[PDB]
Amino acid sequence: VTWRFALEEIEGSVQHLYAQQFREQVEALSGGRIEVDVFPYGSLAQLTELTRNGSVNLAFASPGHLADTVPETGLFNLHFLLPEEQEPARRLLEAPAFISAFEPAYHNAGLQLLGFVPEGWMTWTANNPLRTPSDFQGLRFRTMTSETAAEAFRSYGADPVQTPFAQVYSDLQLGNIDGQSNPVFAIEEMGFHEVQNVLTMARASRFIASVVANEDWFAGLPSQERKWLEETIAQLSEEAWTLQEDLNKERLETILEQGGIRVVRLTEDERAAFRDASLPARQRFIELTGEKGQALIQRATS
Ligand code: NA
Repeated sequence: VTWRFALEEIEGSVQHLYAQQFREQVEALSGGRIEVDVFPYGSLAQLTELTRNGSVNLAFASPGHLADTVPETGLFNLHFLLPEEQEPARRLLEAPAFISAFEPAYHNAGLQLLGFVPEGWMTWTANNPLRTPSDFQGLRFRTMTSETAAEAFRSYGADPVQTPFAQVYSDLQLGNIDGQSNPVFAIEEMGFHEVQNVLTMARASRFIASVVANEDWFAGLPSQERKWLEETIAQLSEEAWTLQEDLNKERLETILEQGGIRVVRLTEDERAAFRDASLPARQRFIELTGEKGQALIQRATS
């Protein structure tokens, strides 16, 4: 029996590593009664439709791919919101009360939410350091494709664009775009470090991907397999924090081998200044999600 697991990312990514672990674990628990076919990006239309349609059972879904159906995921693109420290942040994402707050929004899009997975700190690149909001003024800056994510950088005085990834390398190179944001492994993979001079680490937000399932397939499962599914996802939460820290560190060393790229970690004072200036994205987020958005912000604040 076969479970089909689609990824938004290619081989080598955090999603792929996670999925490999999910495969090995589920096959060993199930005694071969369940086999898992992993479909990385390229090997195949939209993953969220395939999951709703039942064409695949399981998929990763990031806030960008969900923003028009599940706007609450915008929470994950808000700067300085989720706890910085890894353990509180892990606790939150794992909290049944936090997951459950999202479940209805996902159901509303015909999806079963199973959990959240970290892909790493978002990292900024440009051809100058980004130490104060003032450094963003007038900059065309490429953001996640979420209204909330756009507003975050608009708050610093940037002009946010959502240029298609395949075009970003050459637009960066030509100066059509001044910088972008992504986790370090994605930057290395796309080669943006070749056409940028400064990597700024503000630790403002993390890449958080959703694991979702077909709504009826999930519900039409033996309480045993649903435990194999749910307990494994639960286990892999902790290992995911470790996989991404390591993959991102490796990719950062690879980036530095290229040369011509400077690394800047913002001081607490500099971060505090961006926090102050980030607040308006929270307002736009609330306008878009109402009372549910408010409570999510409340749960993640304390
Ligand atoms: Na450079």
